[PDB]
Amino acid sequence: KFLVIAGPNAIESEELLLKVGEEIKRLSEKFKEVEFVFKSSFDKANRSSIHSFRGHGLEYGVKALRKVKEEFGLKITTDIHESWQAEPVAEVADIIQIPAFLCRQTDLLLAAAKTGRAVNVKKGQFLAPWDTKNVVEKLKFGGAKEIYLTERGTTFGYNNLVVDFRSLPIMKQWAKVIYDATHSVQLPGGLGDKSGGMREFIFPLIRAAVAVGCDGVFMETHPEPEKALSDAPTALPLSQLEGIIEAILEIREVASKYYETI
Amino acid sequence: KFLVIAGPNAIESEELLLKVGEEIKRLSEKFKEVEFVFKSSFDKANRSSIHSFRGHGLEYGVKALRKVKEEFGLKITTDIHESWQAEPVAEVADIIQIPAFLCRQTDLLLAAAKTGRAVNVKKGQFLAPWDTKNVVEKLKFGGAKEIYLTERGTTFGYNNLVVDFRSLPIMKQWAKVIYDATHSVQLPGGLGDKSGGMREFIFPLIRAAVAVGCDGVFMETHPEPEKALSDAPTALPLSQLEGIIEAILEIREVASKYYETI
Amino acid sequence: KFLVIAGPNAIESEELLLKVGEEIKRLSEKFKEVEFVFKSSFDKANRSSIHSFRGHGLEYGVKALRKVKEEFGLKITTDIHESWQAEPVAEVADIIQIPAFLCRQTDLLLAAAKTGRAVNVKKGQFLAPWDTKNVVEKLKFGGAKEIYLTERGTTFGYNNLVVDFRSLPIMKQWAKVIYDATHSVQLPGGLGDKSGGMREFIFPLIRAAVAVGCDGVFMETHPEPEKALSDAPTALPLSQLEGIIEAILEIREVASKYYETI
Amino acid sequence: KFLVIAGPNAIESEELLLKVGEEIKRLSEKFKEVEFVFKSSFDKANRSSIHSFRGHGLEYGVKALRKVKEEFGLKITTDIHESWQAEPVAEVADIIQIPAFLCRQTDLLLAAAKTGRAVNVKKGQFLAPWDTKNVVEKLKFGGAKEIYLTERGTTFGYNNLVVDFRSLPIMKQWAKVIYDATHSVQLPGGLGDKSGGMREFIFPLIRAAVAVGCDGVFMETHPEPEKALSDAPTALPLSQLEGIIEAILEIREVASKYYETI
Repeated sequence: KFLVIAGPNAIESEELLLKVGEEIKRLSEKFKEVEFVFKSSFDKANRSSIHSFRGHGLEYGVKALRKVKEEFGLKITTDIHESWQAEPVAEVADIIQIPAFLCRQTDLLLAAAKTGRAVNVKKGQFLAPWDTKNVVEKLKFGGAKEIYLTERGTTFGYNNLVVDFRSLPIMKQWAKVIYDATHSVQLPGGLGDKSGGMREFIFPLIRAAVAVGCDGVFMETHPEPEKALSDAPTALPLSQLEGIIEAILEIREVASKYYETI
Repeated sequence: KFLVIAGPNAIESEELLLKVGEEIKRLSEKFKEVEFVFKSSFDKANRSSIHSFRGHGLEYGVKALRKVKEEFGLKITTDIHESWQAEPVAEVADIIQIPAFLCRQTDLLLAAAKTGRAVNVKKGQFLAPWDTKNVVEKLKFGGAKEIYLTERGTTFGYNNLVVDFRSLPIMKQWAKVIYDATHSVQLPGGLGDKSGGMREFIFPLIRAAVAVGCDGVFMETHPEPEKALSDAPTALPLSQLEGIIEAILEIREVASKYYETI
Repeated sequence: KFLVIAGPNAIESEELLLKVGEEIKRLSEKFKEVEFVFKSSFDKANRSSIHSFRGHGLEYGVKALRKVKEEFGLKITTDIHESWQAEPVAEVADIIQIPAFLCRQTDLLLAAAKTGRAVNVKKGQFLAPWDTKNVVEKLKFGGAKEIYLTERGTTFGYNNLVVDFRSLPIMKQWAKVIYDATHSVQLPGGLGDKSGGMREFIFPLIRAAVAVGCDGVFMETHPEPEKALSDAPTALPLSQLEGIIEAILEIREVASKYYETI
Repeated sequence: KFLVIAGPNAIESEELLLKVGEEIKRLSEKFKEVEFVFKSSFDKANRSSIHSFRGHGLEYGVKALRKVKEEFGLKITTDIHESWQAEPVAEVADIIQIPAFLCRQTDLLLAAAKTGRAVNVKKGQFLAPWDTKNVVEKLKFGGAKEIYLTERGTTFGYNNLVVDFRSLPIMKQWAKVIYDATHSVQLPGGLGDKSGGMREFIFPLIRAAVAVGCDGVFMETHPEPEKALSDAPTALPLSQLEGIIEAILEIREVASKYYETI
């Protein structure tokens, strides 16, 4: 079934995770045909400014994710930044996510693929579609079986990303494909010491992703994006989450008939 | 009323135009909810090589297009390359097309608008979406009342183009928007003394366009794409047009309600 | 001898031309080992806005340029935008300049080549260095003997240009190469209905161009840059020309030894 | 005191570091006004293919490097990929190198800075010149005193990089700037399983860098580049290292009297 990865960008507090996990859970019950996964980073190890919010550490984070997984019975996914976090994080994460900038760090991929968990690699802003093939080969070598590749934009000039949708069918040749609807529209370092974004384009490109054909969508949400401690201009409101989900399912029903073979 | 602009890239002969027109006429009768416009260039004025096919002249081209209009009752569109061509072309063209490399040539835009005919400007590979606002302003200054802006890709590195679908909603603010499904996947000068392309991406990107939201699609076609005298690697088999059109209408039907208001 | 093409961007008035020509003449007398060419456009046919300054017509311009040539004995270059302008322009222009957006327009190149004059083609912002071979081929076919290709930046994301200095040795294989120091640092439609620019990068990049190896430098100048009716954010103050020319001659002198052959 | 960072791409064999360190030593004796620093990676932690050469371990590397430093009395630099490697590597490395893909990894930067050693950050292929200011701020916050920023190209379309020389004067505002002459001409994933490159542009782009103005150059060398275990198509022949160094010194001597003031 279609995959939908949602949740706040960062674990600002397990209280937030629970509030969001609540809505996701509800949606999990309304759309039984969709496989939901709660997502949230315990640490923003790559902020532009040393002064920006990062998180409360792996311990706190893993705990919060457990709470959500136990209280709502939802699958969990979070990203690791160094080889040593794979094993410990793999205790709660159903899917281990590999950060975009780190999509080529061999040891990080192997460590994630040794936990037996599923691994979702964010396609680097510097990588070409056909280049993700080796990324999958590394994971396969590392013992991974459930592998995902996530489209999240490509470097287009300075402080700007463009989504080359030709990547969806190209990467589908060797791995399940996910489209990152929130980071694809962000503007790297667009705010001096922060990365801005253009929310007005999140939904439109999501509709495009589904029409083209992907195995799932990735989208970060938050009660009040304006108050988000990370990626505020790209965080999608919780109240809009349901409507958008209904849209992708409808579009997916009509378009699936036309998706090309692998 | 969705617009479908289709036809052979160039006027290889009056015979080729009548063969493609017969099909477009069939399609116009089958899909009465779609507005069809037959397209074909009387001159490829911007070929990479001095040895490539250009055409049989304006007089011959205008005559061939009038035959199509008279015989099948179809609307006509063709592109101009120098100001003096606007008037004679207007005798038969319902829509005057302005080439991508020339989207900033003031006199050409003005001459086209002065004819009283609708004008469709191919957005230059060097132009940002917001830069098209001045393009529309020039046309209105020139007296144009019906104006279109066509997305046909942007320069991405050498010999490659990317389609930034954020441009559709942006350009929709000042004019009707068309998606050029054939040129958007072409590879500029990719074949040495000629250009290339990737036909496999044509359909999927078209699905993206209608899902995002546009007022029409531009698709070039040929009975035998392989033998086309220009843009061969991009011409769509004439028999595949029907299925494509059906798909766009189905996708547009479900996606239309999600179209964000400008 | 090294080529220095300089002058005010547009023929704002003959007073302006004469004031600039006076300094170029003085520079001509001081730097005998340099071939200076006075440049000025009789019409800005590609402005972003219908409201921007274009010029006072071809006739006024050819006369203003003839005045410069007669009063100062300087060679002349100016650009044409449509085929019919080549002949009248050739009456005074020693070098006919072909605009960047129009570098692929066969008829414009052929018309320029037909005059017997030298032809300088600005490399399109959408063109790859290797694709300029075909441009030279058209010109030669049309009878041109003295051919120049000018580097003026390539599209890099929106509203930005980057200079790929790899283009200098590549294009040198088939033509003499000129480095456009002013337009290479401009920012396409940066200030809305006008192009921006960063004058602080003009000199540094000119140094790079001569170190890599080229046959000349194209640089615009104005008595009061900020008051220029065209390309304001890029013209160099007249008083700065001397210092810059000295530097290029000195850098060239030491680097020429290392220029790669053929 | 111009800085020259040269050496083999990776620690392939002791005999390699010796044959190169020997030449680098001889050169350091010939050009006393230049500060040479021996460089070589003890591990290629981000190769495209899991089947490509990586190294012989951190131990074998730190050891082989100390051999170079003790035997030839040459400063050393190598890059780290994970936090923990900071402390151990710093016991031999005068300058800790931060990989291009990792220039945003806060903890990695903070770790190299705590060691007290000098830090050189390769600018990410996805980073804009002005984005480096936050990088320097992080390092200073971590205790770094001697900080370098290295230009190594920017993503330009797929499988290609371009060097935007405007970056040199831009990064010089907050740190010393180094120009990576070898990786800047490499073609990412250009050969599918491995990256490509165009060695013919190495020298010319080096001349540009010094003409523009930088504090040093980074050059990878090998006795027989074609036989290199990594970056074979970009490594510079060892025997050419001398001619190149002389050339940049001559160009620097003349161009330096024109460097702008930061």
